[PDB]
Amino acid sequence: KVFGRCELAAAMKRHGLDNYRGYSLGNWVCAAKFESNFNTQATNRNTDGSTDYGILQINSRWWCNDGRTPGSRNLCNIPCSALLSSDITASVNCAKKIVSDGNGMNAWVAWRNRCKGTDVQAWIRGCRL
Repeated sequence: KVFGRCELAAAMKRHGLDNYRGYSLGNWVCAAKFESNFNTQATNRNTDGSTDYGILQINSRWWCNDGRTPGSRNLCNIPCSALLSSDITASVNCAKKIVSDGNGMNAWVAWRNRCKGTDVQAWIRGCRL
């Protein structure tokens, strides 16, 4: 499923991401836009044997089990396939653990390269939240 910008914003706000760990909603919407372009089915295979899954491109090496990643840990305790559903609940809850893992939102490279330090409030424009 592909979310509309405000549709995703609402969903994220609903799952408690607005200001979570001090990160405004805009930050999360911006991260999702550049990590997967709002597509829940998005997947990107990495050259290290791991794969990023879902709307927030969560990595299989440490956060979810996809059964084909060497020396992988399953800290979020879920199959990576759950991160590819139309329901972002799984991704949000796992994301909540990642952002608290000691690097802030720097854990998401796309957020770091395209959202960090910008006016992320624009990503919430036109939204009736």
